[PDB]
Amino acid sequence: FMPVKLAQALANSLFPELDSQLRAGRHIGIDDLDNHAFLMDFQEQLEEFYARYNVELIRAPEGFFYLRPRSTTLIPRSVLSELDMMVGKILCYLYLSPERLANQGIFTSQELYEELISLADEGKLMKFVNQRSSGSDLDKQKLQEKVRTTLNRLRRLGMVYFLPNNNNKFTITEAVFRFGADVRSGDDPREIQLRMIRDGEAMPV
Amino acid sequence: FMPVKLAQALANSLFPELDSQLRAGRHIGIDDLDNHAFLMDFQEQLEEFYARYNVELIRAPEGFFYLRPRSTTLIPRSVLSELDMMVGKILCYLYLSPERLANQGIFTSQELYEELISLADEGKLMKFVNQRSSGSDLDKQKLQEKVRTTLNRLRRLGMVYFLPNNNNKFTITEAVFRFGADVRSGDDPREIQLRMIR
Amino acid sequence: ELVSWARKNDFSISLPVERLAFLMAIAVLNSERLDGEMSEGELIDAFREVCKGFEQTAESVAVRANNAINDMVRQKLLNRFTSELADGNAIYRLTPLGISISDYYIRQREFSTLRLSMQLSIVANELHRAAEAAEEGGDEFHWHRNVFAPLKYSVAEIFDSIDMSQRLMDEQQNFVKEDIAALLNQDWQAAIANCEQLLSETSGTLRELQDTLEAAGDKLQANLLRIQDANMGSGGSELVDKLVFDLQSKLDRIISWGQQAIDLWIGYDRHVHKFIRTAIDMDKNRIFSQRLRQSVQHYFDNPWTLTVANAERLLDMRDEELALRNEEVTGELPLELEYEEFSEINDQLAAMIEKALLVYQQEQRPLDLGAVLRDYLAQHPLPRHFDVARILVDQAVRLGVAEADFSGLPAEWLAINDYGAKVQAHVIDTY
Amino acid sequence: GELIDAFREVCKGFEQTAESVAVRANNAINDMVRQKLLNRFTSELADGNAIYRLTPLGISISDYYIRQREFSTLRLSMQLSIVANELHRAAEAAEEGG
Amino acid sequence: APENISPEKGTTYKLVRKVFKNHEHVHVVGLRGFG
Amino acid sequence: SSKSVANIIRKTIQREQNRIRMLNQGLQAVSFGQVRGVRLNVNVRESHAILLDVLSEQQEQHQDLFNSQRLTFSEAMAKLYQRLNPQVDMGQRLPQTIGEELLDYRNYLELDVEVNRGSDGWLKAESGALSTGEAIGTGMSILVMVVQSWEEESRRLRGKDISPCRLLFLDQAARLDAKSIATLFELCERLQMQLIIAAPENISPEKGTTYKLVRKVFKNHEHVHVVGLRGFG
Amino acid sequence: IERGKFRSLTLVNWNGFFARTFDLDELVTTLSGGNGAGKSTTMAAFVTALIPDLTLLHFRNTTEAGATSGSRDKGLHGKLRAGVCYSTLDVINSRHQRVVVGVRLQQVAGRDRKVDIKPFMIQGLPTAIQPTQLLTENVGERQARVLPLNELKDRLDEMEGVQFKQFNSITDYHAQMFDLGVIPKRLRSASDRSKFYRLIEASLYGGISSAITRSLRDYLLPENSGVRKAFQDMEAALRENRITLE
Repeated sequence: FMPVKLAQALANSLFPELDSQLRAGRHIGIDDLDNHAFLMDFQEQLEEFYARYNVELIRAPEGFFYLRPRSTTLIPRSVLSELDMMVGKILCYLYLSPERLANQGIFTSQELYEELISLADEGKLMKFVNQRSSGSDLDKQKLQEKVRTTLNRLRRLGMVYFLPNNNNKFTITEAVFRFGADVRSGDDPREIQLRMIRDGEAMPV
Repeated sequence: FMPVKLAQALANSLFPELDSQLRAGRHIGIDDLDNHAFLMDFQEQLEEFYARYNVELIRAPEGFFYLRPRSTTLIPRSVLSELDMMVGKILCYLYLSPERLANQGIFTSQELYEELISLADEGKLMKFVNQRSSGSDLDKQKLQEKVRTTLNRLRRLGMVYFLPNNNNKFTITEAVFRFGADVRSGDDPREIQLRMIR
Repeated sequence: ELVSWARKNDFSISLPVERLAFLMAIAVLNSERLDGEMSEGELIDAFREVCKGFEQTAESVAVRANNAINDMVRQKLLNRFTSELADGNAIYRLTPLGISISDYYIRQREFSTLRLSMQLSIVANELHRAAEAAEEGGDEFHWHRNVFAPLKYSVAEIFDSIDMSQRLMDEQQNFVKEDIAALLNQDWQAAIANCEQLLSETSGTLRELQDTLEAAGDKLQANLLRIQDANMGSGGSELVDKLVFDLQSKLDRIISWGQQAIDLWIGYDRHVHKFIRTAIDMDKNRIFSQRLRQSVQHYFDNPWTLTVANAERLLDMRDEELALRNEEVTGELPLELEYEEFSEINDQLAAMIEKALLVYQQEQRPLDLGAVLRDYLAQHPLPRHFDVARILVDQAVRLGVAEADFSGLPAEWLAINDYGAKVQAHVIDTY
Repeated sequence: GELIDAFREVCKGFEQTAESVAVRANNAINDMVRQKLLNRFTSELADGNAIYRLTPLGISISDYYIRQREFSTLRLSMQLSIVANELHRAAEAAEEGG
Repeated sequence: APENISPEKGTTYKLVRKVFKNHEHVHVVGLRGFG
Repeated sequence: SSKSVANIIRKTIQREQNRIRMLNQGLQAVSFGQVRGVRLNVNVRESHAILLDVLSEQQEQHQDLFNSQRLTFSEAMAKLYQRLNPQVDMGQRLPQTIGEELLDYRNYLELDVEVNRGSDGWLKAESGALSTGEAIGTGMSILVMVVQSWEEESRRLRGKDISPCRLLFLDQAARLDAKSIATLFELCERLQMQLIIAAPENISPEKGTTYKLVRKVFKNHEHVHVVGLRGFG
Repeated sequence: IERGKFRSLTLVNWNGFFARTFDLDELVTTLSGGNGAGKSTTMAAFVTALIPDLTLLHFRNTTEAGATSGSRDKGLHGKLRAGVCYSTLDVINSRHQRVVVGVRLQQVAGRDRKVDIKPFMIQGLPTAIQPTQLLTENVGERQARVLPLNELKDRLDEMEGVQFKQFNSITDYHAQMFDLGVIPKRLRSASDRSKFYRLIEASLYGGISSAITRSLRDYLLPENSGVRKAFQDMEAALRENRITLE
């Protein structure tokens, strides 16, 4: 009925955490460990197993895995927001950046917001939190709170984990590299985006 | 290793869609002939398979199968909102005995809307839309939009089956009894369901 | 309490690049100085040289040098001494703060564990000598000159020097961390071997330091316990206890850090370890880094958001939220609290009876329970009589005991009232 | 977790509130660490998930004032005795000429 | 009982341990006829 | 790994021994009955010292027990503890549980109290030899030493303007003797310590406030009548 | 310096206690009564108010311990009556500030014996206002009612100056209490709370009786995870050895 290795993987004690949290939109990385430490062992088996539900466990050249539902996906589809991709790219830069290695992977929402506002444009960014904003500090605080909420939602979807005693400090998954899907290759970001939407990996909101 | 019959069940061509809907939260009543029969045959293994997710595959006394999440559910839970809970009780109250005299199993959004407005207290209706509102037409429109949203949300869970058109008329499945109180011999369904709605 | 102490003290230490440079320069000159004394005529030239090698001219050399020297003096970095004969008519010297800043970088950061070994040897010798002298237990003055003055300051200084070595190891492990970080920035892939070698050698250094620490801690702890035992050789040795107290924790603390650092380091290593297989093996050529940065700078022109199966995680019936037991309870609110003199319903009469029997005790008067009970019970009604009798007996018997009890002759059941009540009691005679 | 409380106490006894306690404490600790006054060590189990220690520079600044400053000349006397002993021993060993 | 129950009815014996001339002893006063 | 486990356990035990002998100091001469002083004794238990030695230096020599598929790691530990030091031999409480207990370093230490009882010197404060009030005073002394340490530690963080509230409890105060109760009261007030004490009989009539409680059945439920009391009879 | 002082304890709708208030002495307060007088219930109610962490609370009495004292529910649910109930303590700060800390307890529904606990605190309450009166409304002749949290908030907000606060977490409850000099130690961590509860529960029992001697190790010696990690490393090595052997 099944290949030996696929049944082996499905029999692993970690397998239910993996399957369930991937169905719940969580994604695979250094954090989100229970869904990664053995999925490295059966990537092909889990991918062919998931194809039955018209969904694909996709690995980029990066070591992270994440779930993508087809158009005919049996498990229904949904998407994230622009600010989510933003915080995600900042988190990916943090993950790669060896300069902050001394942080040992632990990072604080203030560091995240500082890096985000440093790399990005404050006002053009803030246009999306609220359409009418014109540099009001109330909208800046709104953006900071929205960054906090997006970090929470990314925690729900396997990009970050709050420390047991600290919701202000967090550790990052390698699923963060999902956000670098338009930069994982030297091809154009737009043509790669077309290939993602073709492979249903990303869509504009 | 893995139980051989569990391998047979999971390899079953009907396993994918059934599993996906179960992850969604959709119940599987007797109306789903193929899913129901497959569940009846392979429950002994599928219960273990889902309990590995710390989720119980419960067959109700009504016979419909559904995934009860434990507190430790490995599939992070979403829940039916407050308006979803009361609209679900109103749906069961639209599926109980008295509806046979009024809608013969085929209901419309107007029936549910009228029952919700007449039966539910104005206080909880305002809690649904807003505490400051008072009977205004716009607030009623917002409440109706939320009613449609929760109706579709119940549709995703296989608790209401839509008639195939954009018009919001539908039938209600037996699984709706998860909302209502358990029926006892000699109990008036109206009395118990109203006491719970009250 | 120390908060206001500091607040009203009002102090500050700070150092721009030029000022800190001038500080090392003065320190080096002093290390070269004939008599260690620094005349302002040399300070001005040193400031001129450092600014020259820094190439800034805001104003005259004189004014800037004056401002700088005044700043360090006020910042408790220099001590000034007027002397008309001196060149420039003044002399200057390093303050201890300036000394501790200059040496922190210049004096060799001697991470060499042999410094730790010789320090441990010195500590063992001095500690044994002090414990020996405490065991000798001379007079109070001998106790002091052997166990506070030599012990306190010597052990404090060498514990602080050992901690200084620990802090130098701390700064060095920090340094290797920043150096690994920087090397990864410059070599990227090519830094892997260098980083791994640095981690290995740091681990070895930490292991040898831990071994050097544990090599003497246990015996030093035994020495401290010996000193504690000897400390009871003089009542006024309480202050010694405080040292005998304190020095233990310090020692333990040292040992604690000796392990703790490795516990941290070995963890940090693994992070570095994971990093190499979670950052560079996937970005071997680093191109992903610059491309990600550019995409961040220009994201909105590639508007895309990731697609997942996140439509519903697991929809379910909502809880019976906050449905609790309740009855809108009511109850008879307590009235004004009544008072009774410790069960006065019995204890007024307990005081009365204990007095009326304390008389028998005071005169050692023979107590016949039958007669006393009979005389007494008449004052109270029959339903209370039993309650009375117990209270009387619990008093009467405590007073002495009956001597006839040991004659072997049982006492009789003397009646003490009507209705048939009886008491078996020998006459209490021996109080 | 103790550094934050200490900063709160010192600012309290200084009575200044520019911003939240958290932000000011964060800025201050970062300033001393970067100023080579504190050494930071990440540790998930630790309270606040981090530990801190005095650097030798901070040690030499704190002790410059708060050490007894032992002006007691007996410290000088014992130091002179130690110097005489060690110097004689080293001169003796040099005369041994191994 | 340890006297925290000692009701009216029956032969009530009051056992009280004491040392009499170094002899361990328990004096016993009797009561009856009550109730 | 076995050697490392033994070494870390021994280091932890020694550190704790130092800390407890450290905390022992700073005790005033309490006058609970004949007990004129209190102290804490910490030592390694021989039954577990032998086991530690076997683990550190003789792990391999009983690897047969450890590789026994029938034995879990805790069961393996329990069985080894049965093999050496067979005077502790016990199997009615399951070997798994005894091994799990053995997985606690703190159990390995004997941790007892010595009391300066009269002029007899420091004697182990065994409950079968000390008057029960003396034992209660000893326990209170231990508790107050702990809370003294707690307060002293937080002395820096707290401003001196506030002296933290102090309040402990003592049920079944009837155990104590008048001497022990008076010593407790004097110690507590010297330490500005508040106390809540309970006894069947009012053993503290002349000190503090006093309440008496009586429970009555009433229409199928229960009520507690509280009555005040006053310092005489 | 004038150490702060606990003034009184109010037990509302407790098992056997409807609106009882005991005025605590400055130094020594004593409770008396024969079998089953409920003194342990009063001590338990106080300590529950002090440390509302439901997990730590497990009240086997000093004597006649265990469930038969009414503690198969951990001595909380069944030691309460059904419905709204209160446990509140007035404290005069060393700064001479009156503060009434308190906890609203409620029996949880179903066969289970869990208790819903909500901490709260009040400052600026007039010294005259007795908590018994504050926490009760006189409905019916001489048999007053007890009012829930929302009614208490309404009543207190209607009073000038008084400020009523509810803590979403026990941690902030204890932080505020400490800031008011109510706690000697900053129980920033649940472990600090655990050791605190150890000390109070041992004092409750009192002396070196069997439980106190047994748990003296826990009371004095902190837990060390180093031993646990070392043991687990040994376990993993043993497992892998067995695997290789087979």
